[PDB]
Amino acid sequence: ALSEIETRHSEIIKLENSIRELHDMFMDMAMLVESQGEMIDRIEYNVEHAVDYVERAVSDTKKAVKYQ
Amino acid sequence: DMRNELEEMQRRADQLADESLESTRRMLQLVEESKDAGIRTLVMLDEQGEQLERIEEGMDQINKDMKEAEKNLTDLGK
Repeated sequence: ALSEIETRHSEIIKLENSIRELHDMFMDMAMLVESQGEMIDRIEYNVEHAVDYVERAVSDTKKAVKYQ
Repeated sequence: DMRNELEEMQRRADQLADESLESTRRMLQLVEESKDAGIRTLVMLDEQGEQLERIEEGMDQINKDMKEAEKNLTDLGK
């Protein structure tokens, strides 16, 4: 006993508590990071739409103005 | 009458430890460092999410502006 049992118990309890904290941290990490991922996926489609639209608009308007 | 009898004494084997104080301390230190790293990652991830949310509005505004300008120019052209 003496330092033996007290060290065993105290270190085990503290390690368990810390590990539970890490588990919760990782869960929250995963949730928020998934939200960020879907947010970027949302960005992508509108980026593509904008580039296609601007390219077509500039080409068509330049041709139309030059021909006139 | 050489009939003898005895009594017994007991000893306790050492409790389970004396290997839980060298790897243990290193384990605790590593756990603390991992906790600090996780906190820092939390903060950085929240900041990145805020920045992405900020970007979204400008993205939508530019899309709307370009679409409206193109439609107006087409309408005036014809």
